Amino acid sequence: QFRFIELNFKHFMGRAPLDMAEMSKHYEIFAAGGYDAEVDSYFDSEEYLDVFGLDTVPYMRFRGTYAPNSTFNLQCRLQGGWARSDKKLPMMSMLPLNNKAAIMPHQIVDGLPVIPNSEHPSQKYNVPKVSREKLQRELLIAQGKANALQIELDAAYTSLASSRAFLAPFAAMAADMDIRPLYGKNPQVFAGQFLGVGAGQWGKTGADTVRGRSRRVAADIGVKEFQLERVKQLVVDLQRALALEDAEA
Amino acid sequence: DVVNAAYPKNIKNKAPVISFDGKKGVKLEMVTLQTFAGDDSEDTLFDYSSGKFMPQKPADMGIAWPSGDGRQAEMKGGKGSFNQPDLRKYGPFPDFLKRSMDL
Amino acid sequence: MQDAITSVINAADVQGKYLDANSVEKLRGYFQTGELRVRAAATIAANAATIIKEAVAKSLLYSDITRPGGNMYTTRRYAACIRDLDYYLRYATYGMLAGDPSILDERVLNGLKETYNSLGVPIGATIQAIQAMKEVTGSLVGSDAGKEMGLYFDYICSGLS
Amino acid sequence: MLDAFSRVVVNSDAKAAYVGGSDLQALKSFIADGNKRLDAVNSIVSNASCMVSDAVSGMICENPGLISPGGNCYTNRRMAACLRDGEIILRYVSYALLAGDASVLEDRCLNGLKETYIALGVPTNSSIRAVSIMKAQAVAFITNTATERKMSFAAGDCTSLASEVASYFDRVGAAIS
Amino acid sequence: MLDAFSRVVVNSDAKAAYVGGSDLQALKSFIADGNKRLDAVNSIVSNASCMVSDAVSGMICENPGLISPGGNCYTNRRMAACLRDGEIILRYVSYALLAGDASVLEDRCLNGLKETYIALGVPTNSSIRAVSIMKAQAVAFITNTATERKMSFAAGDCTSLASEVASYFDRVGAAIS
Amino acid sequence: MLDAFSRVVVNSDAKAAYVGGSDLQALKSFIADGNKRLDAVNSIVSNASCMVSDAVSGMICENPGLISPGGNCYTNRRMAACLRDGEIILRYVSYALLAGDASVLEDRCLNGLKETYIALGVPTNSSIRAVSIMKAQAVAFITNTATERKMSFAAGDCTSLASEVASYFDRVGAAIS
Amino acid sequence: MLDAFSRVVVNSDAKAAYVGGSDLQALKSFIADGNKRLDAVNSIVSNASCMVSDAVSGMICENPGLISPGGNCYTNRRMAACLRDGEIILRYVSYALLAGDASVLEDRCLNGLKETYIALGVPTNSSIRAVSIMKAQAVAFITNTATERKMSFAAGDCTSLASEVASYFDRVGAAIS
Amino acid sequence: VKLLNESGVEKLVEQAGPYTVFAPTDDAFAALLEPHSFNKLATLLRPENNDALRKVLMHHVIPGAFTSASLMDRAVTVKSLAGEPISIMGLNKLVTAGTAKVVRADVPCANGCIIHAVSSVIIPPNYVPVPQPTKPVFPRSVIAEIAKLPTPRQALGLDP
Ligand SMILES: *C(=C)C1=C(C)[C@@H](Cc2[nH]c(/C=C3N=C(/C=C4\NC(=O)[C@H](C)[C@H]4CC)C(C)=C\3CCC(=O)O)c(CCC(=O)O)c2C)NC1=O
Ligand SMILES: *C(=C)C1=C(C)[C@@H](Cc2[nH]c(/C=C3N=C(/C=C4\NC(=O)[C@H](C)[C@H]4CC)C(C)=C\3CCC(=O)O)c(CCC(=O)O)c2C)NC1=O
Ligand SMILES: *C(=C)C1=C(C)[C@@H](Cc2[nH]c(/C=C3N=C(/C=C4\NC(=O)[C@H](C)[C@H]4CC)C(C)=C\3CCC(=O)O)c(CCC(=O)O)c2C)NC1=O
Ligand SMILES: *[C@@H](C)[C@H]1/C(=C/C2=NC(=C\c3[nH]c(C[C@H]4NC(=O)C(C=C)=C4C)c(C)c3CCC(=O)O)/C(CCC(=O)O)=C2C)NC(=O)[C@@H]1C
Ligand SMILES: *[C@H](C)[C@H]1/C(=C/C2=NC(=C\c3[nH]c(C[C@H]4NC(=O)C(C=C)=C4C)c(C)c3CCC(=O)O)/C(CCC(=O)O)=C2C)NC(=O)[C@@H]1C
Ligand SMILES: *[C@H](C)[C@H]1/C(=C/C2=NC(=C\c3[nH]c(C[C@H]4NC(=O)C(C=C)=C4C)c(C)c3CCC(=O)O)/C(CCC(=O)O)=C2C)NC(=O)[C@@H]1C
Ligand SMILES: *[C@H](C)[C@H]1/C(=C/C2=NC(=C\c3[nH]c(C[C@H]4NC(=O)C(C=C)=C4C)c(C)c3CCC(=O)O)/C(CCC(=O)O)=C2C)NC(=O)[C@@H]1C
Ligand SMILES: *[C@H](C)[C@H]1/C(=C/C2=NC(=C\c3[nH]c(C[C@H]4NC(=O)C(C=C)=C4C)c(C)c3CCC(=O)O)/C(CCC(=O)O)=C2C)NC(=O)[C@@H]1C
Ligand SMILES: *[C@H](C)[C@H]1/C(=C/C2=NC(=C\c3[nH]c(C[C@H]4NC(=O)C(C=C)=C4C)c(C)c3CCC(=O)O)/C(CCC(=O)O)=C2C)NC(=O)[C@@H]1C
Ligand SMILES: C=CC1=C(C)[C@@H](Cc2[nH]c(/C=C3N=C(/C=C4\NC(=O)[C@H](C)[C@H]4CC)C(C)=C\3CCC(=O)O)c(CCC(=O)O)c2C)NC1=O
Ligand SMILES: C=CC1=C(C)[C@@H](Cc2[nH]c(/C=C3N=C(/C=C4\NC(=O)[C@H](C)[C@H]4CC)C(C)=C\3CCC(=O)O)c(CCC(=O)O)c2C)NC1=O
Ligand SMILES: C=CC1=C(C)[C@@H](Cc2[nH]c(/C=C3N=C(/C=C4\NC(=O)[C@H](C)[C@H]4CC)C(C)=C\3CCC(=O)O)c(CCC(=O)O)c2C)NC1=O
Ligand SMILES: CCC1=C(C)/C(=C/C2=NC(=C\c3[nH]c(/C=C4\NC(=O)[C@H](C)[C@H]4CC)c(C)c3CCC(=O)O)/C(CCC(=O)O)=C2C)NC1=O
Repeated sequence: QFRFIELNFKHFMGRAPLDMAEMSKHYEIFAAGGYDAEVDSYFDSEEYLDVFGLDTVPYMRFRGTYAPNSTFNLQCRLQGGWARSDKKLPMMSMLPLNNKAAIMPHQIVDGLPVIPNSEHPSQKYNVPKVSREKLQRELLIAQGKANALQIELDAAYTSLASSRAFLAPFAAMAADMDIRPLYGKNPQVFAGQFLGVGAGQWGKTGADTVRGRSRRVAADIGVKEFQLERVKQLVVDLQRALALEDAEA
Repeated sequence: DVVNAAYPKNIKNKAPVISFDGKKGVKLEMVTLQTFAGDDSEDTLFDYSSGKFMPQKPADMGIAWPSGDGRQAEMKGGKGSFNQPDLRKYGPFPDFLKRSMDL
Repeated sequence: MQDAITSVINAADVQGKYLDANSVEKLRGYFQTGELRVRAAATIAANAATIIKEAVAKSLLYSDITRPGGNMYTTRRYAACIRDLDYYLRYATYGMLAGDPSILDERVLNGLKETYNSLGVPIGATIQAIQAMKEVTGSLVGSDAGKEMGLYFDYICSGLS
Repeated sequence: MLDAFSRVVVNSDAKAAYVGGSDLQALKSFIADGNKRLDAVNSIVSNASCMVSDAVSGMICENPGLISPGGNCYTNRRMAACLRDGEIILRYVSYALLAGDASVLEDRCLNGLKETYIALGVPTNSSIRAVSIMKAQAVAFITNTATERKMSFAAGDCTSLASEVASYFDRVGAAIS
Repeated sequence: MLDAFSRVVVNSDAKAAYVGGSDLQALKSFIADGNKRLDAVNSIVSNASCMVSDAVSGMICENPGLISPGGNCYTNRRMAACLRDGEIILRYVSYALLAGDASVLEDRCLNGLKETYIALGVPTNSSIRAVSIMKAQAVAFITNTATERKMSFAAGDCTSLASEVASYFDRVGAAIS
Repeated sequence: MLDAFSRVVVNSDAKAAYVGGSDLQALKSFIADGNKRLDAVNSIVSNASCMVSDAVSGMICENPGLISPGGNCYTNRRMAACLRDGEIILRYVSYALLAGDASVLEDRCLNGLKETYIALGVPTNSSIRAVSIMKAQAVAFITNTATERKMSFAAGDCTSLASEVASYFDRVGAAIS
Repeated sequence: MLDAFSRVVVNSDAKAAYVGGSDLQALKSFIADGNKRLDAVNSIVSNASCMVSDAVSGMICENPGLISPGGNCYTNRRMAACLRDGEIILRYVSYALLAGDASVLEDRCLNGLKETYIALGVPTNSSIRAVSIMKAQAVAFITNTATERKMSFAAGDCTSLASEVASYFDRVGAAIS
Repeated sequence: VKLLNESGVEKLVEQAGPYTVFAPTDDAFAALLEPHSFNKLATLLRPENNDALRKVLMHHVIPGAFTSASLMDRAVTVKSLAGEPISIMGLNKLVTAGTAKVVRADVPCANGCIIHAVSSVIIPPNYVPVPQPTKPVFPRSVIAEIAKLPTPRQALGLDP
């Protein structure tokens, strides 16, 4: 019965339960009139006809705004993977909706549709078939390599905060000076190359052409933090195989 | 070697954990009960490295310098025709660090 | 101080051998890349000041060695850096032409890490200054030429470590 | 959701007690300063479009890797969904400033937000220093000390409303940490 | 009602299988000397962690070369794997003591073990040394003749079940020989 | 003690934030249970001044010939040295519990210990009793099942940390047997 | 025993010289700050009975095995002796801060105290922790930054006398280590 | 040497200045499991607290070359390269550095530097241990705090 109320939000509305209050309403609609009263609660709703209307087949909805945030993680847990059926799966949503069991981040990646470009493309198929003891060792290290990389990214943020306080007596002291250039602003003066910028000198980004003590420690942050992001997914697909090391076990 | 098909993927499942909770029924569970693990292997499945990397230095060739003239350590393939051998030996020396054949 | 074609005239020769097919096989491999190395050393000579200006602004300014108390504070100390980084970009150019890193440890690496510890120069920031300098050098000379010039930068970074 | 008066009822419901006379002394001083609370959320909602563009584009000033290729604020679908998310956080902070209690922020916005951002590939450290620019913007708009826009208020002291909306913003950064 | 155990054990389904009240007296009438036998497995599994950490260590206390560098109870993953294997045989003896048959202990836990321990290089004489300690404990816990502990039981005799738990432990040592 | 985890360096002029070439992967993955481990070493070393006096007097009251004249703990030089060897063993177990491997135990403490005691005439059959009391003492603290002292903790499980520290105490006792 | 005057006597006796004008400036500056030193001892003596109960009980709440049976603060004779040697050590430090040289601290207080505490079986780890709570009080009383008792002193500086009494308690803690 | 290499302090004692290191043998580090000293030092085992680890290791470096023969019944203090004073006291051939109780007398080093082996780890004087990582807690309600603030009519005794 607990699995039957789960799928009716997915098969008919195309989402999860928003919270435990909306899910416990539908056990009272079943308690009043049974199956066909509970089934007609979705098709006779204003949320149905404002989205699907009378003409569209229902689908799993990926909108943007999600008035509980925890219902986004639950709909990716419920509808996850293109080749996955609902036959003989266990019940998934009572313990996320009561904040008992957190949804693991690899179970949301199975629910999301696949983009072409990631920053860190996944090793979902590129993990080798090693044992449970080496794979657990493989996953723990990925979390371990997020912990020392986090506390040297925090040391980079304290150096950015120290670099701005170093120059803040002069950054505000030059903010009420009259700095008039010789060219570049009005078009009646010959500026040459600096009508805009000339011939390839804009850069790959635009912020790399700006010099300064706080721009130079910021590029240290982006090389220290992109690495952290890529390692976060390495503990995701180490964990996810763990789900299939255990779920099939 | 994995000869363990006789121990299948229901391996360390540990059926007989039994909790009586009074005078009432046994209450048999199925808990796997993992160890104080650690699974010690080297060279795991991914890189786990940030750029912060220049650790590589060559091997010590003795007193010469590294990568130092070990044309004694390097291969080579020919000898010549009129080479004739030596009487005294004074056996194998080191790398004669300074001054390579092109001093 | 040996180049490629002069390291094979030690190995084919310190044991007293001749130049067989294997010794000439590597020599032909060096002559094939002879055209690539000169153009690599060409542009590096042109953009010597620009490369060093790009490396320091991309890596070691940004971190309180540049500020007071840091290892690079005074103008004499700052000026010693770009003088110091010029040798790494220059001697790496020599290794890229000679095709053999023997000149680096002969004239750069020996007594180098033992000297920075005396002065108290941070070896950690130095390697970053060379890694960033290696990154911009791959911009100019291209990919494979950057692979060649980059192969001697980390040789300096390895031994200097 | 709860507000400031539903919060004191569920404390009194825990002991099955009536809301008496001594705890009505503090509720009457909440409603006496209720005109400063409406005068404070009006200084945030009036400035709310420039608050999430000073903050998201100030997050890029401290991280150029977001606008590098592959980055999180790189393409136009990804910058639009970050400027969307920065004003959802400003919307639920202003709800809890209006309601007097942070219960609508903790379960409708901040619950499950961290592991949402792991799964999409969002850098959570860049969100913490994005919502901390909006924290410093809000406490400059409450206390009328922004440098480019001054508003016209009556005379007095709104420092307790400034550190109540500051504590709603370091409750966000404790959830995505 | 014995199949619902077996369903949990052999059929790998339902996990707890926790016998209620009216299902209990049908089991006690079905199992001969059931009030002694349900005290017999209660005297084992309430002292389960105390019996393992003797029996793994008492193997090392008589054979000290296993924790030498080069021995098999060196390298802490291998020392913990010996303690899990000592815990598994202690459990699966007690299900054979509960169900009254060595059939479920043989196929699930014991078939192929002799080929397993010679495939990993496990010294198979010391495993008989380890289970002889667990053979010596379980006759002492059932008869309430344990040294530092004594249990409060209903009075009587349990020597017939103590011989029955002697006939389960040597079947392990007859298999891994 | 301070080698038992791996911290991270973030400032300049370090030589390890840039050129160090390695985060310690086997020690970056031991803070992944590290709050549970640091509470477990905090159970022992906040009771180690009571653990060594209970264990040494445990073997005196179980074998009264050691405080006999002619016994090995009669003189005040010998009674002070027997209390010193129990604390030093209990610290190096608490190294190996903290570091997670028994390499530091078998290098500084256990290497050349059986040859020491048979050269000094120290009885080895009584000395392993004093370690095995501390084996039974340390599992009561980590599982928090000690009788006359409990400690406040966070809610959870600490098996296979009491079972880890039982794997070091017999490793002491078999190296001196 | 010696003091701050007779220390530079026996240093000038070693060079066989007279106490000339280059060494009287070490003494005439010492007497010019003589009123500061007498105001520095009076912060200790006026709180001498409550500092020893502040420090021995702080050793107990950090190391609770001393009050367990088998400990070393268990009985009333053992507790009152531990309140005795907290203040006997404080008696000689207050002499050595008054005299200006640690000769009285290293010939009466520390005159074989490490040989005493071994032969008494006193845990030396807990006594280094006591002594040092009295060090952390004395640098708060001399600098008048104790959190709960302020004494009225004329303004100025006592960082020299605070660092002098911090070197007398470390000397005690170096020798009973 | 391993803590120096990780913590970045090892660059400092690479320098040519005449130092007097009081490097503790690892039995001293192994002796850090005192119920007392584990309170104030265990928190450094966390991987983010490299900050205090430099400040506790830098207390062992003394500017100058103080050999034990130079401490013939002399008590002289000095501050470290950490920044806080330490009292080296040599009397009765028992040279002390705070709570050191030096084991091995001296080791001659490269730049005229000396190395003494100590029995324990010297903690700096005004060093407070870093607190454990905690939970950022936020006020459950807003009306439990307006009720927690005394009004002006309360401060004058006009009300209870
Ligand atoms: C790079 C080019 C770049 C930055 C760096 C970053 C600068 C920055 N600014 C703040 C603070 C504010 N932004 C504010 C917003 C506005 N000011 C206005 O008056 C209008 C209404 C509005 C814009 C539409 C405000 C009010 C502040 C507060 C300061 C003040 O008192 O004026 C920060 C926050 C500091 C922190 O991290 O805590 C930063 C870094 N913006 C860039 O574009
Ligand atoms: C003499 C005949 C004799 C003793 C002396 C005494 C020593 C002893 N104690 C145990 C078992 C434990 N000892 C423990 C230690 C302590 N308990 C405390 O509360 C304080 C902190 C500390 C002593 C200062 C603990 C926790 C145990 C475990 C049992 C329990 O929970 O109490 C033994 C071993 C006995 C065994 O393993 O069965 C010995 C020898 N006992 C004596 O008989
Ligand atoms: C137990 C867990 C525990 C304690 C008991 C307590 C003991 C303690 N106190 C300090 C610091 C000081 N102790 C002082 C002593 C006293 N205060 C007084 O004014 C009188 C003389 C006496 C009490 C009768 C003083 C003056 C200080 C300095 C600060 C101040 O202004 O009070 C310590 C050392 C610091 C520390 O490690 O906490 C200890 C152990 N603290 C406990 O944790
Ligand atoms: C702190 C945030 C400010 C500040 C606040 C004050 N506002 C005061 C009075 C006030 N504000 C409003 C308008 C407000 N009420 C509404 O109904 C709406 C929108 C529909 C808004 C924006 C009113 C009506 C009042 C007057 C109430 C009254 O005087 O009775 C005020 C005066 C004292 C008080 O009301 O308690 C203060 C201090 N002023 C500041 O200086 C900072 C910047
Ligand atoms: C053998 C190991 C023991 C022993 C066993 C006996 N127990 C007897 C009666 C009895 N046993 C239990 C516990 C057991 N029965 C249950 O139903 C459950 C679970 C719900 C358990 C754990 C109970 C409750 C009783 C009844 C006691 C009473 O009436 O108060 C018993 C008597 C004969 C019999 O009933 O079979 C024996 C011999 N006694 C021993 O002497 C050894 C050490
Ligand atoms: C311990 C007292 C022994 C000893 C034990 C070791 N066993 C190791 C691995 C292992 N053992 C089993 C059989 C056991 N596990 C089960 O799940 C069940 C039944 C339910 C039983 C009886 C298995 C399946 C395995 C794992 C084999 C595999 O994964 O392929 C082991 C580890 C070997 C290693 O990692 O090098 C040890 C050390 N060895 C001893 O020295 C004493 C005598
Ligand atoms: C007490 C539970 C024992 C016992 C202890 C005695 N040990 C004696 C001397 C001794 N013990 C050790 C080993 C200890 N020192 C270490 O440094 C380490 C590990 C790092 C350990 C485990 C050594 C090296 C020595 C000799 C030097 C010394 O005196 O410390 C001893 C004195 C013997 C004598 O002087 O006649 C005793 C009494 N002996 C016992 O009977 C119980 C079982
Ligand atoms: C308390 C903070 C300690 C601790 C102290 C105990 N001391 C015991 C006896 C005792 N204490 C001293 C120290 C003291 N007396 C002096 O004359 C001097 C300086 C010259 C000092 C520092 C001495 C010498 C003695 C032996 C005296 C005697 O008992 O005749 C004692 C009781 C032992 C007993 O009654 O036999 C205790 C408990 N013990 C602790 O646990 C903390 C660390
Ligand atoms: C095992 C013997 C205990 C037990 C352990 C748990 N501790 C848990 C969390 C926890 N413990 C500490 C203190 C510890 N961490 C440190 O960094 C230091 C010293 C500097 C110490 C002593 C902290 C700070 C935390 C985190 C608090 C929190 O976030 O809740 C814990 C839960 C987390 C986990 O399992 O990983 C457990 C189970 N608890 C027990 O019941 C047994 C007896
Ligand atoms: C209830 C509250 C609530 C929220 C807080 C947001 C949370 C949120 N953000 C995104 C989605 C996203 N969020 C970001 C955000 C960022 N990348 C960055 O550079 C910054 C650090 C950061 C914010 C400025 C991006 C870039 C996406 C789109 C992912 C992509 O297509 O690349 C999604 C997935 C939406 C979808 O695609 O359907 C959700 C649920 N939504 C909510 O309903
Ligand atoms: C949970 C609490 C609990 C215990 C601690 C043990 C205690 C215990 N140990 C043994 C019995 C034993 N116990 C051990 C274990 C050890 N002996 C040694 O040599 C070392 C001191 C130690 C390993 C460290 C051994 C080796 C035997 C004897 C087994 C044999 O007959 O060979 C017996 C059986 C005696 C009898 O049945 O009458 C008992 C009750 N049992 C328990 O129920
Ligand atoms: C018979 C007993 C006896 C004493 C108790 C002292 C009493 C005493 N203290 C000071 C005087 C002083 N005492 C201090 C000391 C301090 N002030 C501070 O702010 C610090 C907290 C603390 C440092 C330890 C200072 C700074 C002076 C004044 C300067 C000086 O005398 O050198 C003076 C000189 C000024 C005066 O006349 O009051 C005297 C007599 N001398 C004695 O003969
Ligand atoms: C105490 C002696 C001393 C000096 C002088 C010093 C200068 C110094 N000037 C710098 C940058 C800079 N300096 C300027 C300066 C100027 N632009 C102009 O148009 C003007 C002509 C001129 C100032 C009057 C600029 C624009 C930068 C940043 C350059 C860049 O970002 O590429 C930097 C790099 C960033 C930093 O760490 O601050 C240093 C170290 N350091 C020292 O230790």
